[PDB]
Amino acid sequence: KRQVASGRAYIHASYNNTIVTITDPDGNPITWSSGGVIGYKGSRKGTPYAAQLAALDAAKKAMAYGMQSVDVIVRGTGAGREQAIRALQASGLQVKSIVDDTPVPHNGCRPKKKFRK
Amino acid sequence: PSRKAKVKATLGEFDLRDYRNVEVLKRFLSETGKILPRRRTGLSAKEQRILAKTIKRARILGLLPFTEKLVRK
Amino acid sequence: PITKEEKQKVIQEFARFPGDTGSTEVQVALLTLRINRLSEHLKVHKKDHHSHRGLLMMVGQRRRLLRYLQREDPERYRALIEKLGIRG
Amino acid sequence: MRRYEVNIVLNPNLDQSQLALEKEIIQRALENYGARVEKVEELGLRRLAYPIAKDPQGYFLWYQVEMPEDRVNDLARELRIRDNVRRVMVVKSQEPFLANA
RNA sequence: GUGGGAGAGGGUGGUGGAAUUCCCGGAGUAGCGGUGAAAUGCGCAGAUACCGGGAGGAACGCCGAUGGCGAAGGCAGCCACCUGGUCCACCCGUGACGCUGAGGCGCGAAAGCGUGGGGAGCAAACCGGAUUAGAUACCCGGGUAGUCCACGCCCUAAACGAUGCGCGCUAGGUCUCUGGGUCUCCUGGGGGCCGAAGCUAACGCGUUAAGCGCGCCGCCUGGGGAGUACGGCCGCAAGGC
Ligand SMILES: NC[C@@H]1O[C@H](O[C@H]2[C@@H](O)[C@H](O[C@@H]3[C@@H](O)[C@H](N)C[C@H](N)[C@H]3O[C@H]3O[C@H](CO)[C@@H](O)[C@H](O)[C@H]3N)O[C@@H]2CO)[C@H](N)[C@@H](O)[C@@H]1O
Ligand SMILES: NC[C@@H]1O[C@H](O[C@H]2[C@@H](O)[C@H](O[C@@H]3[C@@H](O)[C@H](N)C[C@H](N)[C@H]3O[C@H]3O[C@H](CO)[C@@H](O)[C@H](O)[C@H]3N)O[C@@H]2CO)[C@H](N)[C@@H](O)[C@@H]1O
Ligand SMILES: [Mg+2]
Ligand SMILES: [Mg+2]
Ligand SMILES: [Mg+2]
Ligand SMILES: [Mg+2]
Ligand SMILES: [Mg+2]
Ligand SMILES: [Mg+2]
Ligand SMILES: [Mg+2]
Ligand SMILES: [Mg+2]
Ligand SMILES: [Mg+2]
Ligand SMILES: [Mg+2]
Ligand SMILES: [Mg+2]
Ligand SMILES: [Mg+2]
Ligand SMILES: [Mg+2]
Ligand SMILES: [Mg+2]
Ligand SMILES: [Mg+2]
Ligand SMILES: [Mg+2]
Ligand SMILES: [Mg+2]
Ligand SMILES: [Mg+2]
Ligand SMILES: [Mg+2]
Ligand SMILES: [Mg+2]
Ligand SMILES: [Mg+2]
Ligand SMILES: [Mg+2]
Ligand SMILES: [Mg+2]
Ligand SMILES: [Mg+2]
Ligand SMILES: [Mg+2]
Ligand SMILES: [Mg+2]
Ligand SMILES: [Mg+2]
Ligand SMILES: [Mg+2]
Ligand SMILES: [Mg+2]
Ligand SMILES: [Mg+2]
Ligand SMILES: [Mg+2]
Ligand SMILES: [Mg+2]
Ligand SMILES: [Mg+2]
Ligand SMILES: [Mg+2]
Ligand SMILES: [Mg+2]
Ligand SMILES: [Mg+2]
Ligand SMILES: [Mg+2]
Ligand SMILES: [Mg+2]
Ligand SMILES: [Mg+2]
Repeated sequence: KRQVASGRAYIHASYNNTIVTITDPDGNPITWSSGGVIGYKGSRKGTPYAAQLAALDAAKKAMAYGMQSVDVIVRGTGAGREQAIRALQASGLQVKSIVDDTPVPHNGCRPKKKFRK
Repeated sequence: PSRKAKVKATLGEFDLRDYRNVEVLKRFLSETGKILPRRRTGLSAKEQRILAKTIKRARILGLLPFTEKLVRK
Repeated sequence: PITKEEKQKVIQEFARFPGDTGSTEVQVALLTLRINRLSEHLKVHKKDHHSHRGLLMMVGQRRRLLRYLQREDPERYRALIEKLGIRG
Repeated sequence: MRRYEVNIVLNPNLDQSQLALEKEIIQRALENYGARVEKVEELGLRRLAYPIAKDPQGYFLWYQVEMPEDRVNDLARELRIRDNVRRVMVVKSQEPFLANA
């Protein structure tokens, strides 16, 4: 019970999962979804398919609030990153634009051993 | 690639040490705020070296971005 | 640092004749200048070694030139040392 | 003494009297630190790449100047004291360098 | 000497943004995370994902290079002060003042030690979860010293070009950094690749010699025992020579 109808779509994509959050233009979230919100449990959350279902669940819940068009913002490089975008592409939502906001350091913080090299 | 054009060619005469000229310097940044390599800027070693500096100065002053959000995609 | 007027001043002081630039006396005066300026810099910044090596090398050159001078013309040696106030 | 450039950026929101107030504060701080002012360019409001103290614009000032080297940093420190003073930078002036001269 | 040049060379004080974490607020809900797969873990005391505000510690993305600098160790955001080296041009000054260097002395990555701060992230030990025949490991979740600053020790190393320093002499071709020139070319200083002669056991080296010569230093003399024992010296200790 809001009636936002125009908003942002944040796609947070790791190698382990894909989380679609949908917000009003000021960034405050109305609904969200993930590979784990969809029935999946294990590694399968980081699946392109899982990403598709995440996105469509999110988009559905958004349109229920009255949502029309989104601004897509992609963070993270993972499988099903593009599948999420392609999912919202025709979700029954217009995609007004896509930005890649993936955070990068100017080299301030030491990585976990797994990420070093 | 980078054969679209070189930056040095598109611009005329201009002052590399001038950190306050925004329109001149912005031409040397990518979609992001990144400083283009020479194969883009078409500068020389000495040139590119001074460019890096003055671009950074401009950044601290707030005239140039440190980084910028990638659109389209 | 050292401005050109400082240099010119100490040169004209220690020059053997008008226009003497590189005679042993003027070389030792100049070395003593840069040396004492450096040592003053190294009172503070006691943690800057890369310069300290410089100082060592300067002292080296100076000591060698003073050894040369003492060998060739002892009188000029004494003169120079006294004027500069070094070595004792 | 040496030749420096004092870049000042102020709050875009200052009214006239507060602006000239800040500028006079600058004049005084310069004189007291012994800085003789050779050239001045007041660019005023300009949009910035990123926000500075949450404000999207900034008020630009440029002073070509000659001052004793030893004093410079101190002066800089003084300049940064004011709240209205957003950014301060001091550059040793240089002969320009031209590409495609 | 004079006049020009380039550089992450060094020290001090400021300073800038990105990111991580933490705190407060908003909005929001059923999971997040992680792996080969999981589990521990975190989450209804509302996490994850999103916006806003704040605090802090550390490291500086693009430029960035097969690049530069330094005696080496090493050196990378920006700014100012201080400061070492160095190269080119002029051919002005001194008049062999040179070279090397036992011992001495100074420097000397990391880890480690002392004192005092600091502590975001990472992380020896350690505590768990996995895996396995076991797993005192690899993988996952935590996590202390530490990693950070000051001062003081420590003196090691694949401290490597595994190549001491200086000087003279011996085809060129090519790429590059930086000076100067009457600037298609000439000329220096530096970093690379192929290669004359020549060297080399071979690999390779080859005007950046591992070629031809001269000076001086350090060093070697089969493998194991062993960088051990003892002695001395150094060190707070670990330990070093
Ligand atoms: N930029 C200052 C530099 O500080 C160096 O060392 C300084 C810095 O390490 C440190 O300054 C402050 C410190 O007081 C304060 N307690 C915390 C703060 N984060 C530090 O600042 C610094 O921290 C580290 C360096 O360790 C950097 O990664 C960071 O960028 C910088 N902001 O404390 C030291 C004393 O001021 C050197 N003196 C010199 O390079 C220069 O002055
Ligand atoms: N290395 C420091 C950096 O020097 C650069 O500039 C440096 C160089 O461009 C310049 O080189 C000059 C040279 O032009 C001039 N013709 C002769 C002079 N001796 C040289 O200076 C050199 O030697 C002296 C000792 O005599 C040192 O004090 C100084 O650090 C060193 N650069 O000296 C400057 C100071 O070192 C940066 N602009 C500066 O920001 C930064 O501090
Ligand atoms: Mg997963
Ligand atoms: Mg020597
Ligand atoms: Mg430096
Ligand atoms: Mg931050
Ligand atoms: Mg909250
Ligand atoms: Mg539980
Ligand atoms: Mg925030
Ligand atoms: Mg070398
Ligand atoms: Mg500044
Ligand atoms: Mg004569
Ligand atoms: Mg020697
Ligand atoms: Mg002694
Ligand atoms: Mg050490
Ligand atoms: Mg250490
Ligand atoms: Mg402590
Ligand atoms: Mg951890
Ligand atoms: Mg661990
Ligand atoms: Mg274990
Ligand atoms: Mg087995
Ligand atoms: Mg077990
Ligand atoms: Mg300690
Ligand atoms: Mg220490
Ligand atoms: Mg090596
Ligand atoms: Mg070599
Ligand atoms: Mg070398
Ligand atoms: Mg030229
Ligand atoms: Mg090198
Ligand atoms: Mg042959
Ligand atoms: Mg080979
Ligand atoms: Mg060869
Ligand atoms: Mg060569
Ligand atoms: Mg041989
Ligand atoms: Mg031996
Ligand atoms: Mg031995
Ligand atoms: Mg035997
Ligand atoms: Mg034997
Ligand atoms: Mg041993
Ligand atoms: Mg013993
Ligand atoms: Mg003892």
